[PDB]
Amino acid sequence: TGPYAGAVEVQQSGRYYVPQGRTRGGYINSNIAEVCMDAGAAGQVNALLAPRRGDAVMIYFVWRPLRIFCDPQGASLESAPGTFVTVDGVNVAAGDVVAWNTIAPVNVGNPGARRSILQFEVLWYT
Amino acid sequence: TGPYAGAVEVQQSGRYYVPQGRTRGGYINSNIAEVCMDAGAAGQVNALLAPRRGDAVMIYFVWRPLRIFCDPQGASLESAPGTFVTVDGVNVAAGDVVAWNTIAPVNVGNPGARRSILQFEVLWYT
Amino acid sequence: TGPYAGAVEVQQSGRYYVPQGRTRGGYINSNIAEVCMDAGAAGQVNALLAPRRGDAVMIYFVWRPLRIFCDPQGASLESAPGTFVTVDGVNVAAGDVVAWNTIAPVNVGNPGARRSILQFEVLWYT
Repeated sequence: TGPYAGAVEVQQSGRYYVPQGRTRGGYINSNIAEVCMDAGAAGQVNALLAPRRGDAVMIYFVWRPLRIFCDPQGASLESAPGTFVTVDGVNVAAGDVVAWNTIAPVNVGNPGARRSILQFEVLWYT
Repeated sequence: TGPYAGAVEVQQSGRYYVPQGRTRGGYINSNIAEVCMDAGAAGQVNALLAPRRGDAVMIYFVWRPLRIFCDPQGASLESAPGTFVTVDGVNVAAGDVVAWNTIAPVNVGNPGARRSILQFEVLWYT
Repeated sequence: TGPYAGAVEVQQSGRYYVPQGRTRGGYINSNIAEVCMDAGAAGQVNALLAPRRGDAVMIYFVWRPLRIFCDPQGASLESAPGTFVTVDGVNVAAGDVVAWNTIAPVNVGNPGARRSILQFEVLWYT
């Protein structure tokens, strides 16, 4: 089991999908979620990464941008540079394992000039 | 391990591919298999999730429709409302965990009016 | 954990990307790496499959070509037949688990007439 096993729908990985607004997240499978982000966008992603309340007290995860992904038409696109993720105000790097308490704010930012998709993969949990 | 380690070919997740018939399933990796379905299609999927006789014992898996995926030319598509899976004549809701004894029939249906892709993720087994 | 957690970027699975050269590798998630190959290409893949020096020292993996993937504009493509991988000079079939030490040469080949994408999935490592 992974924290997102009970999601009732998943989506294809790497396909940009943000129908209204500037950010949108969805699940890929039990352990991976992705947030599609327009240019110059920022948002909080707690509701998305958090396992259902009462289920966990701590989640371990890593994040990273997708070097290549696609637009709604099937065309290749590359993530903007300068994407960041802060956990409890601390800026966390892509590739580093971060211990999240389930409570603290996880902010995601895409200051860059093109669209980007960020992936969060939950590692071990409990 | 995972039950489908050993499949000899996998495919890109979320890409609609039904060359012959009204349904087709394939593997995505060791714990995940997807099944593409045309509008108003039904299919039995035991042989796909039935790993190989003797190794298998009992399988616990979840299934969920893909909210967005693509057609063979790369355009975004959304799964039709109304998909269902019955495991041994019992209706299983997306996201509910199901114990499968490996022998009962797993039916899959897409009574709706557009294509859909269903994902089956295997959580544990032995 | 998994060996490719630590990779600082990932890419969409099954989307052909080889901007300069005959083959290119990238990571999909913590246990999976994909290598795109132009028609009639070969290359050595150690640098991609190797967990960083000192961490791991024995990797078990399986590899398999993708039956269907896409080109950069999103159209469906099928992997050419005849793909092969050799680990320390031995031929390893798709679907077979191979034990690797991180040192021995891993050759990859696409003798066929068209593009292909091979998948390497790491199963355990101690």
